[PDB]
Amino acid sequence: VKVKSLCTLQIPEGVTVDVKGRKVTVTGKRGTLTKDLTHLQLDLRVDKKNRTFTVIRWFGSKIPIACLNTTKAHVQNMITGVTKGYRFKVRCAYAHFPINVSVDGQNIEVRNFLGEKRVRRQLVPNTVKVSQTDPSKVKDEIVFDGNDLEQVSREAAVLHQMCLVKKKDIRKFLDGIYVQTKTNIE
Amino acid sequence: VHSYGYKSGTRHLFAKKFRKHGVPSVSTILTNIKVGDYVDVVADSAVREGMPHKYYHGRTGIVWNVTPRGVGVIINKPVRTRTLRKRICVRFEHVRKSRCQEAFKAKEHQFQAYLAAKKAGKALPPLQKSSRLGGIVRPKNVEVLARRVADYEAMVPY
Amino acid sequence: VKPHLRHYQVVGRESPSEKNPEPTVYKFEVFAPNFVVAKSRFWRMMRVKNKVKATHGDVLSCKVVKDAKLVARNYLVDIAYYSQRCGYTRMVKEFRDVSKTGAVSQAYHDLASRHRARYHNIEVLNVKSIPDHEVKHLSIAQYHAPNLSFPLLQRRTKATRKDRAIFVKKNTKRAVVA
RNA sequence: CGACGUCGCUUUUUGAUCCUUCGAUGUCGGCUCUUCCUAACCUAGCGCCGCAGAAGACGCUAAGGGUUGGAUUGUUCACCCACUGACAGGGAACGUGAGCUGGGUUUAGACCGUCGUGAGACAGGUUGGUUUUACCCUACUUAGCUGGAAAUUGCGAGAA
RNA sequence: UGCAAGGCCGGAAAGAAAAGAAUUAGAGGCACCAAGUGGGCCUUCUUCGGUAAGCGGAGCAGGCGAUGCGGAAUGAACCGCUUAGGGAUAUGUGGCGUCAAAACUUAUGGGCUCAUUCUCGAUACGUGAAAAGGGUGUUGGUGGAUAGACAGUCCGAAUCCACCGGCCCCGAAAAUGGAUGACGCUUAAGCCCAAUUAGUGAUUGCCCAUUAUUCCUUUGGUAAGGGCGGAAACAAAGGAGAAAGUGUAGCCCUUCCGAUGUA
RNA sequence: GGCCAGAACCAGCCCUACUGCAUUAUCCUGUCGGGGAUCAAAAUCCGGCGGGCAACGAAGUGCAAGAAUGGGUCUUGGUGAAAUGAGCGGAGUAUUUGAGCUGCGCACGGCGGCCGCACGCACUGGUUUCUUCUCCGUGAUGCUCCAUGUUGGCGA
Ligand SMILES: [K+]
Ligand SMILES: [K+]
Ligand SMILES: [K+]
Ligand SMILES: [K+]
Ligand SMILES: [Mg+2]
Ligand SMILES: [Mg+2]
Ligand SMILES: [Mg+2]
Ligand SMILES: [Mg+2]
Ligand SMILES: [Mg+2]
Ligand SMILES: [Mg+2]
Ligand SMILES: [Mg+2]
Ligand SMILES: [Mg+2]
Ligand SMILES: [Mg+2]
Ligand SMILES: [Mg+2]
Ligand SMILES: [Mg+2]
Ligand SMILES: [Mg+2]
Ligand SMILES: [Mg+2]
Ligand SMILES: [Mg+2]
Ligand SMILES: [Mg+2]
Ligand SMILES: [Mg+2]
Ligand SMILES: [Mg+2]
Ligand SMILES: [Mg+2]
Ligand SMILES: [Mg+2]
Ligand SMILES: [Mg+2]
Ligand SMILES: [Mg+2]
Ligand SMILES: [Mg+2]
Ligand SMILES: [Mg+2]
Ligand SMILES: [Mg+2]
Ligand SMILES: [Mg+2]
Ligand SMILES: [Mg+2]
Ligand SMILES: [Mg+2]
Ligand SMILES: [Mg+2]
Ligand SMILES: [Mg+2]
Ligand SMILES: [Mg+2]
Repeated sequence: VKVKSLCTLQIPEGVTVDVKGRKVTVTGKRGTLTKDLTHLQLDLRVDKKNRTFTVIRWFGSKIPIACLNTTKAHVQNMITGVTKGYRFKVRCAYAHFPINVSVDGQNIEVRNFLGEKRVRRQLVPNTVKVSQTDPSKVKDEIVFDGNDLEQVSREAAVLHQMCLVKKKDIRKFLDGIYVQTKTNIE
Repeated sequence: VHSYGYKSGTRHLFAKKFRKHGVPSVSTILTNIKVGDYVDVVADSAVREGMPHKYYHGRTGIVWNVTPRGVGVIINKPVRTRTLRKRICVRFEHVRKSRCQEAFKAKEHQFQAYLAAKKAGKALPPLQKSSRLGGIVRPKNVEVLARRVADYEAMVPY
Repeated sequence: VKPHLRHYQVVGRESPSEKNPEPTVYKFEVFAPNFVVAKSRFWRMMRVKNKVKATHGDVLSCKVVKDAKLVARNYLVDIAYYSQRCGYTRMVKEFRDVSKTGAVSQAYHDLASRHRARYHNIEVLNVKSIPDHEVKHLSIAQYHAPNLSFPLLQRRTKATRKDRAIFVKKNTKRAVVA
C-alpha cells in the first residue's frame, strides 16, 4: 500500500469551498452546491489562505486511490457550475415526422416522434431551467441550464432516452433527440 | 502361471546369465561335498538332470546324503504354521559350498590364535578405537554450502 | 512480535573414511524454528549438493547467529519456492524490518499469503541489508522520506484485558456487564 | 454456422451393475388433478444481425400466466386434418389402480403359421377371459368445544 | 600314518574381545479331546477386466464383521483411542462468535479476498461435484525495453511489451422449501502462514475421552510373598478373630499384573 | 451421637513461585575513507584500522539438578492404637559441598623442546575469602481386623 496519496485543486477568488465530515459545500456568485461524499472515506482539506483544496488517502491500494481524482473532478465541476454554470443544448433529428417539443415551465412534451400518437412527458427538476430556442435562430433546439453538471446531464439523458426507436433498424431510422453542445451559461 | 507343471514360472529363474552360458566347469566336478556340509542349492540351467524344484533355488541347507552322482540336502520350508525339514535329491552340479559360516569359523580361529598369543606372551594387536568419539577437527578447506541461481537454471532441461 | 524463525549456522562434513581421510567442511546458513529443523535442512542440502547423507556425516556446530541492534533497514531477500504447476520460482523481494530473522520471517509469511508456499517448499538463497538508494520498489522507498508522517486512521483499539466490558453506557465509560 | 480435435454438463433414452424388496412395494396406456423445473413455444422487457419495411435468425433477464379440437392406432411414440398468440420440453416410486378404466401385455378355452416323432414351444398373429377392503393414524377439506405469557406452576413484578 | 564314518581319551574354551558390534512384559518343546467357521465386506499402497460404477477380480497389511467410547453435524469401515466400577490431574483427534465447553469475538502477528435469487468461502476420507478456455477485478513475481519518454494538446515523470503465480469472477441448466449442520460472519466468525499474553527480560494460552498418570474398590491369575507350636497377662458389676486352606460370608494379611467381545 | 457443618494440625500426593551453567563475533564500539541524502546534515550501506561484555531482567540460544526447611485434597487416609523424619527427639558448634585464588606432574592447544593453558585427571593437593546443618536415635513380646481430636448446629 502507498502511505500517502494526494490530489490538490486550486480555487478561484470568488468561490468558497467548505468541507465538514466528507460533505463539500461550494458557494459562488450564481448559487451554492452540495456534495455528499460520506461513502468515500478520504481526508478532505481546504486551505483558505492559499485557496487550495486537497484530498488525501492514507494507506490505500489501487481501488481507494481511484477515488481521489473522482473527488477532485466532482469539486472542480461544482466550482465551474457555481461560477459559470452548465448549458446543454440538444437537437431534434428526424427524417420524415417532425418531432414537436413543448416546454411549458418545467414540463417537456414530445409529440409525433416517428409519427406516434403517444406523448412523452418529462418533469425537469427545479434546479434545471429548460428553454426552447427560437426556431428562426436554430430549429429544434432545447436548452438545459443549471449549476449542477450531473443534474443537467441527467435531464438531457432522460430526454434522449424518451425518444429511442423501438423494433426498427437503428443504423437506419436515426430519429431522436441528441445533445449537441455542452458549454457554460457564462 | 496358468498351469502348475514342475517347471512353471522359471523363464528367468532357470536361465543362464548373459555371456555366461555353458556346462559346469571342472572346479564344480572336483569339489568335495561331505555329509554335514552347508551347501547352496542353485540350479544349473544347462544340466537339467537332478535339477531341484524352483522353490529350492537359492536355499541353503545341510548335506544329509552323498551318492556317486547326487547330493542329499535338507532344506527348511515353511508350510502353514510350521517349518518342514525337506530332503531334496539333486545332482552335484546344482550344489555349491556355502560360506554362511565363514565369518564364524574365522572368529573361532582368531580366538584360538589370540589365546595362543596370550599364552606365548606375544603382544596382542592393538584394539580398534571407536569412530563415534569426539575430538578436534582442523578443516584444511572450508566451503560455503548454499543454493545458487545456477542450480535452478540447470535443473530445467531444454 | 519476535520472529518465528532463527538464523542458524550449521557447520558439518562427511564422516572421515579411508577413501576420504580429510573431508571438506561446509558452512550452511538457514532460517528455521529450531535447531533440529536447521540440521534437517543442512542434511537435505548436503544430500542434494554433495551426495553426503546424514548417516555418513558429522555436524560440527549448530549455533544461532545473533541479530544486530534493531534498526529500521531495507532487507533484500533472494528467495525461491516450488510448485507443481510452475516448478522452481526464484524472486528477489525487498522488506522493511529491524533484523535479518524478522525480514526472512516476513518473507515466509509473504510467500505463504501471496503464493500459498509452505516452509519446506521454500529456499532462502540470500538475505542482505541494502542501502536506501538501491531500493527499487516504491512500496519500500516511500519509507525513506525524511519527513515521513501519517496519522493513525481507522484504529481498532481494544481496552486492557481486565478493563474490557460486554455492555457499556452509550456515551460513557460505565460498564454495565463486565 | 463450425470440419479435424478437445473439455464438460444432464438423467426426459438405452445399456452396465445387483445395493434394497421374492412370509408380494399391484408391474402398459389413457382419464382426472395438483405441483415443481427451465435447456423460453406464446405472453413482458430488451441486445445483435448478411437489421430498409414486413417476416425472421441468434442471444440476455425472466417459469407470473398460457400451451387446444379431431381421424387411425391399446398404445408411449408416429402421422395427418383444423384452429391458435402458441399449440415448448420435462419431473413428481418411468406422479397418480383401497381414484377409475382394463383396449394391450401375461394363466386356464380355441384357431392359424412355423418348429417339434411327440407331449408341447414361439419377446409370431387371433378371439374370449372375477380389478377385493378404510370405520384406524396422519395429511387435506370444512365443522365445534376449550384452557393458556414461568405457554397450565412462582407469589418470577418488563405497558410500542 | 591319507580320506570317509561311528566312537573313546585329552586340550582349550573373550561362553564369545575390540571395532556403533543387538534387543526382548524371551518358560522352549510335546501331545490328547473337541466347538464354531468354511456367504464376508471396507481401506492405504500394488494391481487385472471394464467408458465407468457404492462394478467384477487379485497381492501385502490393517480394520469392520465381533466394538463400544471421544471426534469428522449425520454415516459398520475415516481420525483418535481401543473398553472391570468409580474419582482427581493431564492429554489424543477435533476445536475455542452463539447454538456448545473453550480466545466473556486472544495477540501489544504478517498478508490476501467482495463473490446480486442452488444466494463467495470455510467440504481431509467425501471425486459426498466440476473442467477446457477466459478476465484491463485486485495483489505478487520473471524477462525485456523507453526516459524531457507515454498520453494529451507541446511538457513535466515515470511509461510500455511479452510471460507466469495467489485470491476472486465468467464458464456453471432440474425438477417439494432447504441447508459450510443452523444462525450468521467481511477491522471475518473466510483463505495461506505464524504465536501463546508478546523485540519484556526465554521456551506448558484454553476446552473436551471408557486413552495416559495416580488414588480407592471388585474380580481372575502360569500369580509373588509372610503368619498359622494360640508370646505372657487379663471374672462380672479395649473388643473380637486366627481354618495348613482350588473353589464359601473367600483361613488372615501384604504385594504386582490383567479385566470389552459375536460364533 | 453411628448426624450436619467450620477451622486446626499430621502423612501422602497434585499444582504452582523462587535460577544457575555454557554460548554470543554475520556482533558492539571509536576513528579514517567511500557512498548516500540533505537546505546543510546526520543516518540506511560498504571497506580499513584500534579496542571489546550490547550484560538494563543482555539474549526469547543449548542444558538446568533451584529441599515451599504458598495453595488444593467434599481427588486419600488420619488426630498418634508402632509418627523412622533434612520433617519427630537428643547432642555439638562444627562437618564438608560448591564457588573464588593457587602448587606439582600428566593431559589438551599452538609452533614445531618451548610457549600457552579457559582452570580437565591424580595428589580422594593447598586457602578458608563467600556458601552450607552435622551427627546419632528407638522390632513386631502386635498373626489379623475394629476401636482415640476441637468448635458450633441439630437431637432432652
Ligand atoms: K419381490
Ligand atoms: K413463464
Ligand atoms: K396405472
Ligand atoms: K562517514
Ligand atoms: Mg422489421
Ligand atoms: Mg517374470
Ligand atoms: Mg535369472
Ligand atoms: Mg401390499
Ligand atoms: Mg401401496
Ligand atoms: Mg434462462
Ligand atoms: Mg425463441
Ligand atoms: Mg419476447
Ligand atoms: Mg383433441
Ligand atoms: Mg425417470
Ligand atoms: Mg408410474
Ligand atoms: Mg394410489
Ligand atoms: Mg384397484
Ligand atoms: Mg383385456
Ligand atoms: Mg409336423
Ligand atoms: Mg385378447
Ligand atoms: Mg389366448
Ligand atoms: Mg562386541
Ligand atoms: Mg454357509
Ligand atoms: Mg462390493
Ligand atoms: Mg456375521
Ligand atoms: Mg461428522
Ligand atoms: Mg474403532
Ligand atoms: Mg461458552
Ligand atoms: Mg461436512
Ligand atoms: Mg476434494
Ligand atoms: Mg484456469
Ligand atoms: Mg449456509
Ligand atoms: Mg460446522
Ligand atoms: Mg533434627
